[PDB]
Amino acid sequence: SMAEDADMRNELEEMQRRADQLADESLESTRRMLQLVEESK
Amino acid sequence: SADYYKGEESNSSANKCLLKVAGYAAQLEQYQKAIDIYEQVGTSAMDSPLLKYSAKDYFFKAALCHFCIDMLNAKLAVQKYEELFPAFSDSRECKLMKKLLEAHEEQNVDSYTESVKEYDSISRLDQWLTTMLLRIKKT
Repeated sequence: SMAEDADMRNELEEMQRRADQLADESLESTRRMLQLVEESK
Repeated sequence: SADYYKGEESNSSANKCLLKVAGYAAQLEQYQKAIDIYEQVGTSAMDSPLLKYSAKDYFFKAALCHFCIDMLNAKLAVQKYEELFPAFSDSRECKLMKKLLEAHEEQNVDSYTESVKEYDSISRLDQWLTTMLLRIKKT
């Protein structure tokens, strides 16, 4: 009388890597491009 | 000097002389002269392809000068200015003053301050423009 094994509930897909600061950096460059393009006119 | 230049048939300098005269006059809180000179310069430069685009700045200056008169006609003035120069809508100045008027309609100084701060951050403002903006704020 030993509770038999149980099937692994399932998989809950969840993926997180290095986006935060990589895209914040990406942004800081576009802003400066915009400023320069504005300045030229 | 401008009258002499006109009498000498020497153009392209009377326009700048009148522009500088209007810019100086607006300092002393005299709007009618400034409005007339700015609109004259704008209509003179509208048909010139070289200065046609720059005419938008003159219209914006005139609108700013006309803003202090009263909001009721200022909106109409902006609409009229937009009507004669529909390309004026492309310039960010139209939306800028629209947001400023929206903020002022309910004494919401926070929105106007935010808009002015954003405009300064994106591009530097002139001393005369900053003075006019602060004067409008005092309203």
